[PDB]
Amino acid sequence: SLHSALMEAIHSSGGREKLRKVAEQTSEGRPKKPSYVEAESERSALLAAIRGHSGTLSLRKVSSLASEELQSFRNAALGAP
Amino acid sequence: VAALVVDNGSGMCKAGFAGDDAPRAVFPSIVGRPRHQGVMVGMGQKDSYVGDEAQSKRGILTLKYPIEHGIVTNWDDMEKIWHHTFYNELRVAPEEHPVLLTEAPLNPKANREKMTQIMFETFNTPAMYVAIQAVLSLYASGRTTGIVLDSGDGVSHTVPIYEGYALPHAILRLDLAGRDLTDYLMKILTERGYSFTTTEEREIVRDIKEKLCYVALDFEQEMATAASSSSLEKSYELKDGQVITIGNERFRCPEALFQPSFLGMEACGIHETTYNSIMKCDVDIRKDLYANTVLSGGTTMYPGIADRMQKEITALAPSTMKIKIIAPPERKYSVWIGGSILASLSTFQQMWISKQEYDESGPSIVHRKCF
Amino acid sequence: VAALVVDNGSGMCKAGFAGDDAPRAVFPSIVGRPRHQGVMVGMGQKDSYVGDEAQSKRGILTLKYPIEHGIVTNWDDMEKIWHHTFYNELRVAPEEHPVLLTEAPLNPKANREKMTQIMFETFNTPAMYVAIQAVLSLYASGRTTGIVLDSGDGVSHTVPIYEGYALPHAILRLDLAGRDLTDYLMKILTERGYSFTTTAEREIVRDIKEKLCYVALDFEQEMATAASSSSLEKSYELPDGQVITIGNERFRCPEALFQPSFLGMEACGIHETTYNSIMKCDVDIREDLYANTVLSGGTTMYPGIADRMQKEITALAKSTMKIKIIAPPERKYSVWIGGSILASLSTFQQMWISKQEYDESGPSIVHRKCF
Ligand SMILES: Nc1ncnc2c1ncn2[C@@H]1O[C@H](COP(=O)(O)OP(=O)(O)NP(=O)(O)O)[C@@H](O)[C@H]1O
Ligand SMILES: Nc1ncnc2c1ncn2[C@@H]1O[C@H](COP(=O)(O)OP(=O)(O)NP(=O)(O)O)[C@@H](O)[C@H]1O
Ligand SMILES: [Mg+2]
Ligand SMILES: [Mg+2]
Repeated sequence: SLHSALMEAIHSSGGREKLRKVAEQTSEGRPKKPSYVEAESERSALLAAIRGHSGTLSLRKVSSLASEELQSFRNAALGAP
Repeated sequence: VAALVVDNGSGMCKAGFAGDDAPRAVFPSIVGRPRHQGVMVGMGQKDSYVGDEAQSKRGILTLKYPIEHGIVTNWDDMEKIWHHTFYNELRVAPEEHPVLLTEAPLNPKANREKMTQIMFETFNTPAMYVAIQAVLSLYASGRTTGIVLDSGDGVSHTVPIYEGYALPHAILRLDLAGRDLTDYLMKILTERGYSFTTTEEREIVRDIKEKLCYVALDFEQEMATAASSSSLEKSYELKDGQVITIGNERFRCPEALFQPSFLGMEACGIHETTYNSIMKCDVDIRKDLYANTVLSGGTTMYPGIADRMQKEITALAPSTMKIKIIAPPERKYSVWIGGSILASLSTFQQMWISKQEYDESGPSIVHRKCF
Repeated sequence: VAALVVDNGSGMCKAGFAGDDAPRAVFPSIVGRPRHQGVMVGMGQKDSYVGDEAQSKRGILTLKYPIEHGIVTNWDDMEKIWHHTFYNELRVAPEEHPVLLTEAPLNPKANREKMTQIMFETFNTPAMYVAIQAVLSLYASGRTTGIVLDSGDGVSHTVPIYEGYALPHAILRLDLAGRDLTDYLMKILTERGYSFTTTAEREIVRDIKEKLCYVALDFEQEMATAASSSSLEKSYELPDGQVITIGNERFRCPEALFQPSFLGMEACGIHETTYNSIMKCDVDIREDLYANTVLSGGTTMYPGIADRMQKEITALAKSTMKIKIIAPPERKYSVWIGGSILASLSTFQQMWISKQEYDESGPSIVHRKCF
């Protein structure tokens, strides 16, 4: 199909800013990047987030051998060498 | 061989060559003509100026803004802009290159034909194509399905897109965007004890906005911090050297996006508008909208907007629903970049409308090569 | 798509994924290599064991600690741990994830470069970033300004922090923490009548400390009560059921933190060390440090430690000063939890050191991503 191929080419083929003439080849993260050229506003935005993020509560629950003692506030077993 | 991509915004026109990673030309969408018909100690022959020199010569001209709220309101003015773009800015021959143009969501069918008429009859283009701005954003981030919030100078849209096509019924227009914030920022600075009102003072505020403003994850708590300390305070270096101090205004400004009551608007809020669109789609595709909510346009450029969006939508959604917000650092020119990618793909090369196809079918062929 | 968070302690290494509410892998910072038996045909096992398997096979191995007093003192052995963490513990590819590393306050500039070198050259990471452990703990409690007492295995630190920056000049280090206290319990229990010195007996004493020890609100009063009564005594069963009874040692052991002289140290005590740091800072940030004293690290886990800190600091400080001690229940893992919150924030995603940035700037680029 004429359409199907283009859709695949947007996803698959370099549908990214690997275009040409001074760009950002590689970028990473856990989520995305709310941002502008002014690093001052960015830091303001970052610190406001640290202050605003909810606790461990907001985070992804995990079943770890250790973290188990965290979900039950106080516990302990073997602490450190 | 090389395509042209022209993204016409209400504020700024962005132009350049497909395959580049950025536009070569970015200028104000402004046409200026001399006030008073015949007479002048004007200049050479120039019955018109476009972009910055129109702005510089405001004092001799009557200025017009042809593309108000994303929709063209004068085709003569629009033709002046495109003319300027090809010859003055990119310095190419229209008739040598296929050209891709963009349009706002919910663009009247009349206008879509006019765009095509002018491109072939006035500018003699070998080929051309028309793309919905919002759709190109999505493409720029390697996706063909999702919802994009595209907010610029004059208007904001949430646009649900499925497998390449925008969904007209679920497109919501939010009558609030960049220049409502510029204005709002002036208001709250005036209140503080400063004074901005003149259209030159505006351009100053607009610079503050783009440099100092940000979105707080928790607005109330941030208001609390700003009230009980001066740690959030920054001072801005003016042209005439009058160093101005700005506090809680930095974040109360972009907050208007989430609380339009700050603007005397009874409206909805970008996060709630996004949610309402998602809800206007069929239950069976909503998941993909949630997991692919894309941000584009200068007004989405405030740092911290993404995490906040994420949190605001999660608060409206069901449980466990994977909410992913994509806000790339280049999102100001996502629409253009998307355009550049598309037109430079080989699978796109037969998608174009050719001169030949136009000669037989006429302006209305554009409908067949879109929705 | 998901980032890694790695908190390298002098005792325990903690790893996991940015966004999780807790680390996945927690294991000893021990590298064991096989000791030479002095034999002819000496083939058989591996050349290195790391963490748990190094611990169990300790009899046949010489164990080393690459990172002492929070500072890495062996880079070859450190690399072993890091390798082991990515592959055997997390079972992910280094090259596919951005990695958040942590460091002791006042970690030498030399060591910071070496960390960054190893992350891009040896482990070919996309991105990485280095944070001071103490700062993360403060973040973990949702604050950007305050003071943290971080007390772990080998070392205790007081770290005044302003809006995300640690203030090195007001940082004070105290060479007394967890293992010093374990040592002291061994000493005092032996004098009571028991005997612990073999390294298998230490691990038992350490278990007693973490389970039965507490901090007295009033030490002299608590000694008095303990001398006129057995009500404060507790029993501890061994593996071989030799029920040992422990009395005032329960609060005398943690007391060393407040009276280092108990250990024959001329040092100062966590409450006074905290106070001195605050006093090295300017008047205008002191109120904020005093109302936001955060406890973090394993050695701050004692019941009653915060109330005591509150009482002790209130005494040392000016009157009318609001003293607030924050002791979150998860504080054993705050350094990590904090780093998980950080590296999972959207507002953080442009803060990384990219592979690109490293290739043009070199190891020393790390110094540029803090100050
Ligand atoms: N970092 C920034 N923070 C806040 N606002 C910004 C930033 N950068 C640009 N803007 C604003 O973004 C608006 C223009 O966005 P843009 O999408 O480029 O305009 P446009 O497409 O030409 N006009 P429209 O038709 O309304 O989309 C202006 O109001 C600018 O003030
Ligand atoms: N509940 C507890 N009560 C008392 N001590 C504890 C408790 N849990 C752990 N510890 C002690 O905490 C110390 C080390 O804890 P930890 O904060 O993990 O240090 P670390 O980060 O591994 N090394 P460092 O880099 O020096 O901080 C050990 O001496 C343990 O005995
Ligand atoms: Mg636009
Ligand atoms: Mg530690």
